[PDB]
Amino acid sequence: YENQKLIANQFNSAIGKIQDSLFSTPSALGKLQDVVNHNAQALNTLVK
Amino acid sequence: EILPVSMTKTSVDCTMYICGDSTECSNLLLQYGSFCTQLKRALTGIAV
Repeated sequence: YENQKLIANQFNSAIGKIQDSLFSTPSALGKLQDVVNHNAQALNTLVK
Repeated sequence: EILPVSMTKTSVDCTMYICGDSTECSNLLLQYGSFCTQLKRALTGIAV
């Protein structure tokens, strides 16, 4: 109750920074792409 | 309270193991597709 304004501003800045970090860095979602690539490699080997 | 954490990293050369520096053996193995590639990929994944 003493620092409501400051805490709200900090939370807003943090969420904005998270948005920007996700937008900029392209390797954040490495694990999902790794799973997709593993499945694709398995299928490619099977057909080849 | 003891807990295992890691395993010894190993890699195996498919061609040298299957064929002992024999040209005919390598030629015959050439018709079996990319099995050695899959084995090497699996071993590297285990190591990392």
